[PDB]
Amino acid sequence: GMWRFYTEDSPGLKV
Amino acid sequence: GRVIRGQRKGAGSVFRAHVKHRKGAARLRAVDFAERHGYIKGIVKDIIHDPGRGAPLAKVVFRDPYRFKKRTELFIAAEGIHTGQFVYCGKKAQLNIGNVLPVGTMPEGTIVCCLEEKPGDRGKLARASGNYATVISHNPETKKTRVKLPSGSKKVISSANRAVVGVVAGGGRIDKPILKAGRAYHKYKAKRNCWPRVRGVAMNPVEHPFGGGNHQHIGKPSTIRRDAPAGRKVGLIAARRTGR
RNA sequence: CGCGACCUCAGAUCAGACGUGGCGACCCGCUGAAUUUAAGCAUAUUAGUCAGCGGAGGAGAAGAAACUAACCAGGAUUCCCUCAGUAACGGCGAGUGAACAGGGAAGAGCCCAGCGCCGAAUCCCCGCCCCGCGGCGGGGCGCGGGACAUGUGGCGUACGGAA
RNA sequence: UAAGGCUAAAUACCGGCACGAGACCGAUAGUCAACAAGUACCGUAAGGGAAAGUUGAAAAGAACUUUGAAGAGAGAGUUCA
RNA sequence: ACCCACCCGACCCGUCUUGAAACACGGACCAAGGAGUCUAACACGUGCGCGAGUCGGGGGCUCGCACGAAAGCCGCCGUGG
RNA sequence: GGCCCGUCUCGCCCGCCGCGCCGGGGAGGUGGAGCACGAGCGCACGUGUUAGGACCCGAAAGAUGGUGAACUAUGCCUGGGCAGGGCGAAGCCAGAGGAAACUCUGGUGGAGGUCCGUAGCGGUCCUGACGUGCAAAUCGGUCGUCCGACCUGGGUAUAGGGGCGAAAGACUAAUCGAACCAUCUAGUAGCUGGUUCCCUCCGAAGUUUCCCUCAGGAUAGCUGGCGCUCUCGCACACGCAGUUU
RNA sequence: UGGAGCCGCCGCAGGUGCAGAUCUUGGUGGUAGUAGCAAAUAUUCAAACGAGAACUUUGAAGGCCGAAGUGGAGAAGGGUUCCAUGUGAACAGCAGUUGAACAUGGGUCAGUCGGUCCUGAGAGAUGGGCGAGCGCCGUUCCGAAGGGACGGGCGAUGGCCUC
RNA sequence: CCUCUGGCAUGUUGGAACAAUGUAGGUAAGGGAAGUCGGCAAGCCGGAUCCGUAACUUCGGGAUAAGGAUUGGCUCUAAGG
RNA sequence: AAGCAUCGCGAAGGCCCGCGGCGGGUGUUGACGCGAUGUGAUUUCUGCCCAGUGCUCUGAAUGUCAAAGUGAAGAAAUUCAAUGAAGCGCGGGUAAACGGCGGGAGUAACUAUGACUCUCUUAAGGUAGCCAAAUGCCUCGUCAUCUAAUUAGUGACGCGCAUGAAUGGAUGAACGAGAUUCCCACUGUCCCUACCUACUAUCCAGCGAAACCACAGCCAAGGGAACGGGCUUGGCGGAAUCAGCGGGGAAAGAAGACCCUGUUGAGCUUGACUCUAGUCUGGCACGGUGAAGAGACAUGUUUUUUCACUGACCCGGUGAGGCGG
RNA sequence: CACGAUCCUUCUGACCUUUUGGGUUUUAAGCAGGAGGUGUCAGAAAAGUUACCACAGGGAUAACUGGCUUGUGGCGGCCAAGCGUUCAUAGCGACGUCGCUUUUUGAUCCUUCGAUGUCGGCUCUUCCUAUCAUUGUGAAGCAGAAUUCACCAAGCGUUGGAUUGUUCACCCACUAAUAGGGAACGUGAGCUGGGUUUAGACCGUCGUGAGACAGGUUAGUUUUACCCUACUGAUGAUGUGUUGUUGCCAUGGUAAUCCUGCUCAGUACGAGAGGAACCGCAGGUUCAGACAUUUGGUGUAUGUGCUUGGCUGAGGAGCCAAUGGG
RNA sequence: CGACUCUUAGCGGUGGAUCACUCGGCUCGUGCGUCGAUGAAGAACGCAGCUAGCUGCGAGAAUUAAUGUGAAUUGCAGGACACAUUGAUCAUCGACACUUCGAACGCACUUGCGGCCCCGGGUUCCUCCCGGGGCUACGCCUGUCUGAGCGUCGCU
Ligand SMILES: [Mg+2]
Ligand SMILES: [Mg+2]
Ligand SMILES: [Mg+2]
Ligand SMILES: [Mg+2]
Ligand SMILES: [Mg+2]
Ligand SMILES: [Mg+2]
Ligand SMILES: [Mg+2]
Ligand SMILES: [Mg+2]
Ligand SMILES: [Mg+2]
Ligand SMILES: [Mg+2]
Ligand SMILES: [Mg+2]
Ligand SMILES: [Mg+2]
Ligand SMILES: [Mg+2]
Ligand SMILES: [Mg+2]
Ligand SMILES: [Mg+2]
Ligand SMILES: [Mg+2]
Ligand SMILES: [Mg+2]
Ligand SMILES: [Mg+2]
Ligand SMILES: [Mg+2]
Ligand SMILES: [Mg+2]
Ligand SMILES: [Mg+2]
Ligand SMILES: [Mg+2]
Ligand SMILES: [Mg+2]
Ligand SMILES: [Mg+2]
Ligand SMILES: [Mg+2]
Ligand SMILES: [Mg+2]
Ligand SMILES: [Mg+2]
Ligand SMILES: [Mg+2]
Ligand SMILES: [Mg+2]
Ligand SMILES: [Mg+2]
Ligand SMILES: [Mg+2]
Ligand SMILES: [Mg+2]
Ligand SMILES: [Mg+2]
Ligand SMILES: [Mg+2]
Ligand SMILES: [Mg+2]
Ligand SMILES: [Mg+2]
Ligand SMILES: [Mg+2]
Ligand SMILES: [Mg+2]
Ligand SMILES: [Mg+2]
Ligand SMILES: [Mg+2]
Ligand SMILES: [Mg+2]
Ligand SMILES: [Mg+2]
Ligand SMILES: [Mg+2]
Ligand SMILES: [Mg+2]
Ligand SMILES: [Mg+2]
Ligand SMILES: [Mg+2]
Ligand SMILES: [Mg+2]
Ligand SMILES: [Mg+2]
Ligand SMILES: [Mg+2]
Ligand SMILES: [Mg+2]
Ligand SMILES: [Mg+2]
Ligand SMILES: [Mg+2]
Ligand SMILES: [Mg+2]
Ligand SMILES: [Mg+2]
Ligand SMILES: [Mg+2]
Ligand SMILES: [Mg+2]
Ligand SMILES: [Mg+2]
Ligand SMILES: [Mg+2]
Ligand SMILES: [Mg+2]
Ligand SMILES: [Mg+2]
Ligand SMILES: [Mg+2]
Ligand SMILES: [Mg+2]
Ligand SMILES: [Mg+2]
Ligand SMILES: [Mg+2]
Ligand SMILES: [Mg+2]
Ligand SMILES: [Mg+2]
Ligand SMILES: [Mg+2]
Ligand SMILES: [Mg+2]
Ligand SMILES: [Mg+2]
Ligand SMILES: [Mg+2]
Ligand SMILES: [Mg+2]
Ligand SMILES: [Mg+2]
Ligand SMILES: [Mg+2]
Ligand SMILES: [Mg+2]
Ligand SMILES: [Mg+2]
Ligand SMILES: [Mg+2]
Ligand SMILES: [Mg+2]
Ligand SMILES: [Mg+2]
Ligand SMILES: [Mg+2]
Ligand SMILES: [Mg+2]
Ligand SMILES: [Mg+2]
Ligand SMILES: [Mg+2]
Ligand SMILES: [Mg+2]
Ligand SMILES: [Mg+2]
Ligand SMILES: [Mg+2]
Ligand SMILES: [Mg+2]
Ligand SMILES: [Mg+2]
Ligand SMILES: [Mg+2]
Ligand SMILES: [Mg+2]
Ligand SMILES: [Mg+2]
Repeated sequence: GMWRFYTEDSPGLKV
Repeated sequence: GRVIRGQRKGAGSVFRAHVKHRKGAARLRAVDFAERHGYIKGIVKDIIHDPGRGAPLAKVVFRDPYRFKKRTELFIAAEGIHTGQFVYCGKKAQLNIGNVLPVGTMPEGTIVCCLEEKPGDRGKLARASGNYATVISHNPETKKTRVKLPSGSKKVISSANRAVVGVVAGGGRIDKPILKAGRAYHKYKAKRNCWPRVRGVAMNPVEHPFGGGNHQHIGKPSTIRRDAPAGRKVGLIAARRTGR
């Protein structure tokens, strides 16, 4: 499937 | 975690010595009737350079005293040797430089190199570059002799065992600074894979006992038992006293 | 410094034989985990199990008691039923766990070393003849070799045996 | 009665050769595999590993005419279709 | 029962949830596949046979088994449970 | 009430081939999954509870045995490659001065992990392009380096708790804080998700105590099912209640 | 419609009923004739062939690569891609009269160019050692590790037994 | 950067337009970092000759420091074998 | 990285590999070497602390300390005794080993600070230096400077939450796609935008995907799992589409990396609990010969100590070439 | 209330049982009662770390928003002891008391953990008023000027910079004024990424250590729109028989703003110092809508010169150098 | 009515469910129970008139011989044969044959180098050269031959 986001992007990041 | 650099060296492979261009093992002559009883004469055909060795060697040609045949040897060059010199060797050899005679014969205060540690071993002690042993004193009964090595230890030895008179050639090599890393690189490239050496402190804590930490520190005492399993035996091994 | 016995060892494209790999359901010999269970886990358990290595046969292994028993006693091995989820083991927890007797399937018993007696009475290989030859055998005949006394063959082996 | 040895039988058998049967499955099932399947294909390699059965009784599988460069049609014909 | 009209009613299912139309998740659509099984052990309930007995295995005797790998029988009927 | 077995307490008598540290009884308590004119055995079906892949699907892991260094890491062997400029180190020459020591001036010379800068090697910034791309990391401009710890082909060595690492836990065939392949394996899950026809009747719980128990079990409770024993609207009733007196 | 088997009742048996599982396999929609077919300056005119030309070929013109090449030759890798003739179904993200597509045939000639021989880093048998074992270590180390040569002698045969 | 030898047909298509957004290039009056986290981005600078060159310094450097001037075309002259 | 500095080792050795071997790597090596650490050119320095944790040195003078061996009683299993290795303890050394390095009071003829004095305390009590630093909480520290204006920059100050000497301190030319601050120049970075070019987007011929999708698709308020496209009450609603656009679909992406639970894991650590390769020591075995003597018990036995010997065993050398008489 | 199961150990008890072919004796095993303990007390034997991290799940549970609440923050009343030379209330207001608000922060845990992109700034629209300025007014402890207090009122405004990632803060400068707020703490398929908040590293403190630090520092990938709707513009649609024309207007939208100078006037007022206002006139700010005569910008008319390197043998005429340069 | 959209039906497409078949599986059982240096299993390369794959075979290569059978084989060709004849075709399979690797065997894996005996061309044993044939692995057993040792003896 499509790539979408990098492994260390982690889209909705809320730490 | 990992096997640390050090442990890997024993396995060889990458840490084996580089030995293509080395000219030969740098031994004394083998003992025989001639050397044992009289003296055999041999000429120095050439002096050489041996890669990964500070000292220079000397191709020294004898005549085999049993077959019509001119044998040749690689002595470690005592300083003051030249080509087209004669090198005499054996019990009835004269006490000049570049002249291998048994320690027993030569007097106290005699400076020697490529000394046999055991009789017949073909030259084991004091054979580096500017190095030499000194014959201290003889014990005629017991056929034994005392010798002061380069390290400062005073070892006992069988009077029988031989050594070349004079110091080793290529002295003072360690006086010149290296300056360049490259000049170090080229030194150890002729020898073995042991150079650009990473400090254990820099490593993560899987590849060294000292590794890890949020500060490059050791964190445990850098001295250590020599009843220590290979892996921990790192830092100052059984350090009697540690400081300046 | 010879020649000759033997003894121990070599070398042969010496004569003639054999072994080597495969298969691998079943079988024999080692080796040998961990998931797992215990509501955690380390002993235990999973399990002498999977994987690993070796060696077989049409079957293998086992087998003619250094056995069971404690009876008024049975009598090689193997297999089935039962004994028995028992006696026992076990952080006596989880769990594990046989045997004897009894009834069946089948049923078969033997040979050496030794101890002894018998002219080594024994064996292998050569070579010539008669038969037989697609599982190399019989009979005869050879001062033809060797093996063998550091022990071959017959009798004989605990149920007793020999004379 | 140990520290030597042999021994058929009842017993085992998801490999092999050759047979028989079934309250089984019936082509996304049943073996990975009803078919040119350990095939094609992938992976450096160890290894992984498919899909895919059916015209009709018989090929009688559409001569011939015509449109079109042809593929394609329109009539004609075969067939119980 | 096919379509259309009108009035009234009427939020999308499945699901976990005290509480789902939910700004909770699964679900574009259709076909086919697709999940409480089998074995063992116990327990209680129920049906049948026999009853201080009951029992069947395991074995054996009766057949080349077409149906049978059944059916029948056994001072084995009871070693034994 | 009684009997049997254990156990205690108290007591008095019997028995004989063996008279004894023998054997046998009695009365009264008390432990027993006991007896007190038997109900089991076999088979079949159902429900429940387990052990098994165990309703179906689901880990992160763990183990055994093998395949890879064609990428990349590092060593070794043998080959190949690196315009044009700048700076101008030692050495050398001349001349001038110096009383000597030696010093100045002009040349020559071409040193260097030296500078600029091409090919090569790299990959700073634009947080530029692209971002279902040309591309599972590419493109442009701009940059770092460019005689050395330089770049590079082939050969060869090192293999998985192992290698290799100028050290980033980096790299080891798009995979690395433990590679890949097959097996053990349907690994285990107190946790997500799902779980297939109709009608009919009954119909809950979230409270109890215990638990390395608090997203789970156990045990009581609440539910259903199966029943049985009796009762009498068959002129002819006893007992029971989420009352009241 | 289809063209060969199928049902009722009484019993027995089950791999027995689907809407869901980001379920499995196969198929089809809306999105949509949409996004898109924009890196590296460039095309134009005529004729030919042909059913048919923006794209084939020939000619003419204009352009680029600009000897660190978009030129001419090799290594590795590919494996017939090479060359010719024919086809226009499919493929070559428009087209095609074209192609590395498809179908027919053709095509690689060595004493001297390379493999081949040598040793390199290394790999690796035997002896020896270890090893339950498949094996491993080891490569000069715990080896009786040379089968060759010359000259002389003696024997044997093959040859104008002369040499 | 331009050309010959040799090689190509603009990199998987064409045509017609010349809107917005973009991607890639340019230019801008007056001001000159007021922009922004930040001169990010772009722009200045650039070659050679001739002058001229600071602090500091490990006395090597710093150094193309900084800061200036000149540069075309044509016709001659002189100097180097 | 050079430079500096520690540590081990004279080869039956150090360090290291390996399941095993009279195995192997360093090593074709021998201290100007091999191995193990730290720091990080030059310059200039490198203070004190050996109490703690490490490391190491010595060892019958000696607490404990195992198996075997020795004696003891016992019918025997046995128990009891003495004996006693390393290691612990005991005693020295070691900081360029891990590391560590203070707190009150009073005091100077204006005040203030405090040279000075008093204590209490450690193993010393932070020395040289250096500083609101990449280290300072308070903090936008104070003073200066830089600006019209400075939570920024620089220079000073030092009271230093919590600086500091090879855990290196202080420095420092040259260098840096490193981190800041200011100035000159230059500029569309901005005031404040405009115009131009190419390739797109746009329209056509030809060709032609994807993600996503319960149904769908206008709002306000209400109530509702407390922010509705749908429900209630209102506003309202007109085919089919084009180019744009980024408000909303709590849009797409990926069974939340955060957080918490799980009796689910891994990587790493150590004073966790349980083990283990390795290593150190003791015993028995291969293990022999002779000499001497010495104690202990007893009135021969055991313990053996030391010194030889060589035949096992080991090592080295060699083409095993002259060995001992 | 002051305490503890199985297993194990220990002690005590009886002319006790068993210790297996029989017998004697040691030993061991039983039977029955104490004791040795599990305080997580119905009873495993057990330390850390992870920012290198992983898996199953959880809105049963935090870190936003949004709900409720409003202590706390903000804003506003009542009462009136006082202040205000005098006089409670022009302007204030103690001791007490009643409220509102959700632009503070807490409580809370309802929603979301098969993910609603986590601070600021920039950009843009709209809404509120608790009104800083401007319009019209009431008040004064309002002579004038300056002014605070209050009312109608949100039409129009409310800036440029220095430091800081900041919000906030402060300062400079201008101004009529430099009022305060909301919209998922408006606004990441709008940007940016300076900061928080992965992985690299440095320092200090803490930790034996791995490592930790709402302690400091530096380096660090910001994806997709072509769907629906919304909005912006663009064709069209049903009707009117068809077609054109010129028109009306339902409904939507909507816009203007504030200032300076002159004059009134050194006038009113005022002891003086100082010092207004209405009507006029001249202009400007911000905003809006146009336009290109002029000035400027652009310029590939590739218009016309000029020029570099090359290329057509040269002249001439030209071309190439991704728009050769100017 | 107009286009579009929705619904329903008819026909047509797309797609391949359902049903019906089954030279295949799965399970249970019976009998036998056989590989290899005389070269296995496996691998490779070859072989057909037209043949790629599968299958079958080995340079005698879709098979030879023999035996049984008794007219086909067949996609098309072509043929054979007298099918009153060992005789088409199948089956069986006892004779014969069986390329190269592979335990794999002269040594190496290039398909490279060899040694030693015999034979034909080549010579006229002249060795060369060419071609052909047969030997040339390791281990181990019985014997055989040649040997070794300051191993243990004897005689000289
Ligand atoms: Mg690190
Ligand atoms: Mg460690
Ligand atoms: Mg510390
Ligand atoms: Mg075998
Ligand atoms: Mg468990
Ligand atoms: Mg569990
Ligand atoms: Mg666990
Ligand atoms: Mg076991
Ligand atoms: Mg196995
Ligand atoms: Mg047998
Ligand atoms: Mg026996
Ligand atoms: Mg028995
Ligand atoms: Mg029983
Ligand atoms: Mg067991
Ligand atoms: Mg005998
Ligand atoms: Mg046997
Ligand atoms: Mg099928
Ligand atoms: Mg199918
Ligand atoms: Mg199938
Ligand atoms: Mg079907
Ligand atoms: Mg199908
Ligand atoms: Mg079909
Ligand atoms: Mg079909
Ligand atoms: Mg029909
Ligand atoms: Mg619902
Ligand atoms: Mg909601
Ligand atoms: Mg969920
Ligand atoms: Mg969904
Ligand atoms: Mg179905
Ligand atoms: Mg029953
Ligand atoms: Mg039950
Ligand atoms: Mg179950
Ligand atoms: Mg699983
Ligand atoms: Mg584990
Ligand atoms: Mg970018
Ligand atoms: Mg894009
Ligand atoms: Mg392209
Ligand atoms: Mg790290
Ligand atoms: Mg399952
Ligand atoms: Mg739970
Ligand atoms: Mg739940
Ligand atoms: Mg039919
Ligand atoms: Mg079935
Ligand atoms: Mg379905
Ligand atoms: Mg388009
Ligand atoms: Mg160009
Ligand atoms: Mg070519
Ligand atoms: Mg080329
Ligand atoms: Mg061609
Ligand atoms: Mg095409
Ligand atoms: Mg182009
Ligand atoms: Mg083109
Ligand atoms: Mg191309
Ligand atoms: Mg400008
Ligand atoms: Mg600003
Ligand atoms: Mg600024
Ligand atoms: Mg820049
Ligand atoms: Mg400078
Ligand atoms: Mg140090
Ligand atoms: Mg110090
Ligand atoms: Mg100490
Ligand atoms: Mg100080
Ligand atoms: Mg500033
Ligand atoms: Mg400062
Ligand atoms: Mg410190
Ligand atoms: Mg420090
Ligand atoms: Mg919605
Ligand atoms: Mg949106
Ligand atoms: Mg999202
Ligand atoms: Mg989750
Ligand atoms: Mg729990
Ligand atoms: Mg764990
Ligand atoms: Mg792991
Ligand atoms: Mg411990
Ligand atoms: Mg006895
Ligand atoms: Mg970290
Ligand atoms: Mg943290
Ligand atoms: Mg997860
Ligand atoms: Mg909640
Ligand atoms: Mg809140
Ligand atoms: Mg008053
Ligand atoms: Mg959102
Ligand atoms: Mg108001
Ligand atoms: Mg926000
Ligand atoms: Mg948004
Ligand atoms: Mg974004
Ligand atoms: Mg940042
Ligand atoms: Mg970080
Ligand atoms: Mg478009
Ligand atoms: Mg001209």
